[PDB]
Amino acid sequence: MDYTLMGKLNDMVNWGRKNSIWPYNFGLSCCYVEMVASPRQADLMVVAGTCFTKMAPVIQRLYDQMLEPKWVISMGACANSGGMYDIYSVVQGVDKFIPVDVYIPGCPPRPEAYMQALMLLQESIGKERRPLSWVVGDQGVYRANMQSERERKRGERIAVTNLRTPDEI
Amino acid sequence: DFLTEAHLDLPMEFESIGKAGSRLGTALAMAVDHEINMVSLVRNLEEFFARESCGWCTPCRDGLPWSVKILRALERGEGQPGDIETLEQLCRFLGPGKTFCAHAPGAVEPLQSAIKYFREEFEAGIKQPFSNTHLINGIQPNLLK
Ligand code: SF4
Ligand code: SF4
Repeated sequence: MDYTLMGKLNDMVNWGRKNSIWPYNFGLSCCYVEMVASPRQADLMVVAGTCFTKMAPVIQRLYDQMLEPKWVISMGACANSGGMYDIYSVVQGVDKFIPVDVYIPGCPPRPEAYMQALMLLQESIGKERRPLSWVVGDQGVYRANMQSERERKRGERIAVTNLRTPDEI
Repeated sequence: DFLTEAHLDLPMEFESIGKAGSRLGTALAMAVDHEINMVSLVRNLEEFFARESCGWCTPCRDGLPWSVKILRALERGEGQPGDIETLEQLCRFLGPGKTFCAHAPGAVEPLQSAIKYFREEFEAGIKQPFSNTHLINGIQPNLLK
């Protein structure tokens, strides 16, 4: 598959990063209290809430405090795009200033949506290429251009015919 | 307007027939026997009046056919509650001044008088519960009180 910028141990390192992920959950707004370590020790940042302009610098600072490798999950419509708050005091999306690895729609998403985010990120790390050491090899990261989750799940979603009528619990 | 047996002693003048809730008109009276159902007679009258509308103004053109359809339902025994009140509102709102010419007040004069005097036939027409909505499967209806 395509990537954007001796082999078994690379897979072992990817596996070690995959099943050992320490998140730093950012509070921000209602997405956090739905979905419920120092930033130096954490390697995944979960941004769950509105990026207010007064505390976008706080988000960027605590992102820069984290160390390589670092991944970002953006939970909810606010962190994805600004959501319903396209207003003067809101930054329209986390990805305006820090790079995002997984996006989770919802307002708020379910906790199981966060768990699915963790799986998606887990194979995202599992088939990525990162340098072994600072002196040996190519010092560049290679994220995998994965097939989109809506392209993969297209056939089963379109094949849906009938749903339960909304007059019941 | 229809008049009863008690009005038969009225002199055929404009003022006396006007004071009784009718008008002298052409002074060519028509007698109705007991074998004639008033709902069928008024249905015939309104069918004539609705198809002889000139189509210019809304209340005659579009409310006389509504009275025709209500009277057809009452004649077939398929009347529903609110039909007599709809007829009375049609009679009130097609009176002198509401329509462009005098065709529609003359149309609603017999319906007025037939409901006023022989109301029991009109209420005998009502046999079905009121409904103009069918059920939509996934939508619970707003059950009005
Ligand atoms: S996406 Fe919705 S639930 Fe989440 S922080 Fe924004 S307003 Fe709150
Ligand atoms: S009331 Fe007179 S003007 Fe109005 S549509 Fe009827 S016939 Fe025509």
